[PDB]
Amino acid sequence: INLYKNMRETLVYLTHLDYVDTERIMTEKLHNQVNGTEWSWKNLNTLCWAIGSISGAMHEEDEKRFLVTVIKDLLGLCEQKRGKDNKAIIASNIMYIVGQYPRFLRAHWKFLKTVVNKLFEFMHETHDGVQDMACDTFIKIAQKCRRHFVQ
Amino acid sequence: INLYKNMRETLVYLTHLDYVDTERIMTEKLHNQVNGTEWSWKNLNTLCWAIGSISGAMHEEDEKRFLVTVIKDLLGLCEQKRGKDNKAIIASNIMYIVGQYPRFLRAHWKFLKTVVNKLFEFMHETHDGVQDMACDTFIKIAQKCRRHFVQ
Amino acid sequence: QVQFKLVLVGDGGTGKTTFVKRHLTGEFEKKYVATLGVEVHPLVFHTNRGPIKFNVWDTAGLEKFGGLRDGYYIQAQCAIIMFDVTSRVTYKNVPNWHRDLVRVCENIPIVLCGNKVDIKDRKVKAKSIVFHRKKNLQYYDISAKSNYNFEKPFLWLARKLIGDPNLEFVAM
Amino acid sequence: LKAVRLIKFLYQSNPPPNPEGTRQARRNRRRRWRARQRQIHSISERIRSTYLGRSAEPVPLQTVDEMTKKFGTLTIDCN
Amino acid sequence: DLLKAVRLIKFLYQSNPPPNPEGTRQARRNRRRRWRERQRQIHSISERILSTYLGRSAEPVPLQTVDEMTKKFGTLTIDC
RNA sequence: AUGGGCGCAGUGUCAUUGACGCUGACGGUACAGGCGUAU
Repeated sequence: INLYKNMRETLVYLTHLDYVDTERIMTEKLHNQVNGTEWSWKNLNTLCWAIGSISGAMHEEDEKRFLVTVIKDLLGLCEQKRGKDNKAIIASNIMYIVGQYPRFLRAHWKFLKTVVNKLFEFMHETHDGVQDMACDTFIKIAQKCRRHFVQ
Repeated sequence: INLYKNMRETLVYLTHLDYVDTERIMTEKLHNQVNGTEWSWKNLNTLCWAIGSISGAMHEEDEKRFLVTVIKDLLGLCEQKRGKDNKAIIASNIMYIVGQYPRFLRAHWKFLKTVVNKLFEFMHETHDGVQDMACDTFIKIAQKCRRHFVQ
Repeated sequence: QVQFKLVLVGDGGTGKTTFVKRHLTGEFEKKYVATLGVEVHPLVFHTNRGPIKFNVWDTAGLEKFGGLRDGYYIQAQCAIIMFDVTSRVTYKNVPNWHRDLVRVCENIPIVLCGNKVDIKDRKVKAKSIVFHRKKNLQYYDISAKSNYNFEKPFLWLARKLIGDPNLEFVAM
Repeated sequence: LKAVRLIKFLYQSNPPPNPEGTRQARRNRRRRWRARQRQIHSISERIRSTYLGRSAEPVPLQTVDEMTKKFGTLTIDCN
Repeated sequence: DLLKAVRLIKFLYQSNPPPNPEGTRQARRNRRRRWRERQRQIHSISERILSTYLGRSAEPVPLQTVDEMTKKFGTLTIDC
């Protein structure tokens, strides 16, 4: 955890220096995943962890746009892949990423409602890890958006 | 020559599809040269040929800014090195590049005068190939900017 | 010693004779004395790995002077097809030469050479030169006059024969 | 920064059409100059209005909802 | 204090929905030149807004054509 | 918003260093501006 925190601090500083290059880099590796050149569960998980790590390092609009692009690409990938294993991996990654960026969720009620509905849909899933992922993301989202849930 | 023209056409179409990515890829490979990761006469020559290939393919403002960045980094690299061979290679490549970009030259009289004076300095050089390259770049610049020499 | 049977195909004295002479003497012939039948010439190179000998059979390219014709190809160890980029007809004739060569030599390296590219008037554009693609021939733009790519075909053939991909010719 | 200064700088940078030359030349220059003046006036009025002018809701009107509806549309259908 | 200028610039970028590229290569040449004049105007507005209070940081941008020249000179090969 | 025929800059087709345009980071840094006109 100390390793991750140090890496997050370093990468956040670098993003403050040049956020555009970093955003291009995540986008490029995301495309490498979409095209299947760099396809592997470990690589996707690492990329999504990195993307989540830098929440708050960008201005609101830039983070909004980057999230929109990333999510659209991720959903395209989920439609692209065959096999429940990879689809669940991608869904879990998406949930983790969105959890790491609660500001966007607070700014967009409809997306939040849709996300929580999809999470409840997942909760009925029997496949390994889906339910635990959904519960973890649910508690994170609750902690970070209670106001929006009860307001 | 047909190979080069085909590559040039492909890259120009790609640039017209999204030129920011091409610009930054050029900048990244230039930095790779600067930091010594990809240092080799062959690699720098290929990079500079490619940079010339898209001459005039971009809008003048963006082309101007990108060329300024490239030239400044190349001058820094020249300052970095010792050895006649490497400096001559860098100078030859820079002069080829500037020759490929007549529009910027016509937009800046002082730059033209500086290039031609440095060409005159080179012409007295004895090291192999410097004079030939200087003369070739000079004829290219003449062909492309004759109007600003006599006015 | 370490010699290979090479067969050169194309229009007679349309570059084959000129090419052989240019590699032999270094002079660039101007006259066009159409080759009669075939002329066998030793042609020696020196690589990083020693001497190499080509038994170049510069064959006649004119039917009237073909003579034995395909009989020359028997036991050939490499083949250089030629054509003049300034005349499309000598290019359309390329598939016929390739057919005859493969028919006699089923599995031999083949170099498609465009001669006298130096002459400014180029008719067979580089775009349309494609037969080697499907046939898997190794292509070269050459010119026995200015020696553009003057050595590339022979170097490629030597590499393919000896098997050394990085083998390089040496002056002596 | 003040509107007066911006407007004066805008109107200063556009040279008036040259009265010299033929009638048709001057009149074509006048037409092009008047079109570009209408463009300048539109830009100046847009600046005059405010410094943001637009909300970001057009984006969800184009992408965020066009992504969320299909996010709901996602279906396992097995595999 | 500063975020507002950034939002203003991003809007002015977004407020020019280029032109629609239709017509012959000369009418399209003219549209290219009109859009280029529009880009010129946008850059001028951005640079002037920078001069308002940010100029103290980005003033050298046009002037880099003299510093780049001092760098183009002094290419002395005093040694190897 | 419109693009005329040539200032020639890359060239696709054939009889391919000749002809029609497109196209050329072109001869062009040119030229054309409804049929008074306040759209």
